[PDB]
Order: sequence, then structure tokens, then C-alpha cells
Amino acid sequence: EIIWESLSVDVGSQGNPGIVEYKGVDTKTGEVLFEREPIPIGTNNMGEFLAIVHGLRYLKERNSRKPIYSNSQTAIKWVKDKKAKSTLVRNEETALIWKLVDEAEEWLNTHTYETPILKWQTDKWGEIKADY
RNA sequence: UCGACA
DNA sequence: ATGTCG
Ligand SMILES: [Mg+2]
Ligand SMILES: [Mg+2]
Repeated sequence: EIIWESLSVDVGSQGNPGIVEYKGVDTKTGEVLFEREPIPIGTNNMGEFLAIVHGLRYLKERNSRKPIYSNSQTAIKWVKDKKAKSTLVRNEETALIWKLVDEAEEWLNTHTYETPILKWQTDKWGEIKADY
């Protein structure tokens, strides 16, 4: 049932909106494959979205067909739509995350991928392996 | 009016 | 508490 041969991604924050980071781990081993430097202001869902898209890019650049697990129904939908429907205000503090989101959407519109993006089933399996 | 995912 | 979708 759990596809162990996969990349798991999650967001961590302090505040929401607040300081946002995300990371990607090997679901089997728990090895940390990428971790993004904290972004001073963002939302949980923005970070969950950026983590997926970072994973797609990471896997694509490495010619890997592994799926990606996320526990975020929001982010999964945003990635599918190629569109992050965040409510976060736009100002000088949120400019960085909003630039990163814009660039993520732009990646999705300029690349193909066959990577299945799967929902991690927290209720049945416990916390996703990339959890902070 | 909630339900659900975080 | 907030950020999001069904
Ligand atoms: Mg999560
Ligand atoms: Mg989590």
C-alpha cells in the first residue's frame, strides 16, 4: 500500500503566516535530500506547494521516476492546476515567497513530468516521513 | 450550516 | 489561532 520507493515532502513553519521552510526525504531511508533555507514570511499551503514542485524538479533533474508523497490536499490540487491560489497579502515582506510561487508555476508551465503526486494517508500510516 | 486536509 | 478545498 505505501510506495516506499518515493520522495516525501513537507513544510515546517513558525507562525502561519510566518517563517516557512520545507524539505524532501527518501521515504524508505528517511535521508534528507533537500531542505530549503527558511523564507521569512509565507503560508503553510504555499510551502507545501513549493515543496512538491521542488521535488518534481529534483526528480526530473535526476531522471527519477519515483512518486512524490505530500499530505497537503491543497498543494496537490494547486500543483495539478499549475496555480497556487493563496490569499497571502502582497507587500515587501511577502515579495520573496510570492516570487518563488510565481517561478514554481512557471516551471510547471514549461516542463513535463510523469511523477505521480500521491496523498500521504496520515490517518492510516502516521506522520509523513518528512515531518518536522 | 458544516466536513476535510494541513 | 490560520491557511485552504469539498
Ligand atoms: Mg504537511
Ligand atoms: Mg505534516
